[PDB]
Amino acid sequence: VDVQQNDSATYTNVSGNTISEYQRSLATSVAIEGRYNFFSGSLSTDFDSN
Amino acid sequence: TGQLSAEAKAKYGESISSFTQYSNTHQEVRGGDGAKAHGVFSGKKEDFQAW
Repeated sequence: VDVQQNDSATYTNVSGNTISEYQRSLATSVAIEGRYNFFSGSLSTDFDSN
Repeated sequence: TGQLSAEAKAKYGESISSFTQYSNTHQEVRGGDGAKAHGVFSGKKEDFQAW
């Protein structure tokens, strides 16, 4: 048997990192008024989406 | 004599973020003995000296 010295080392390192972020906002508002000498009217509407 | 008020409002927002990181490393050692040779991958001088 023929034995040869072969003292050796190898190293490898691979890493990946990722972040993804998405954001949305929506706002809506409506205000209405109505007037008559013997009547008053008001309406409001509000909407929010995230 | 009549009174009316009307209002409309809208707001919109969008935001996007992205991050990416990538690393690669490759080390190789020859000679000495393999067990001490693995020690140099610590990057620590005494282990490099031991190799």
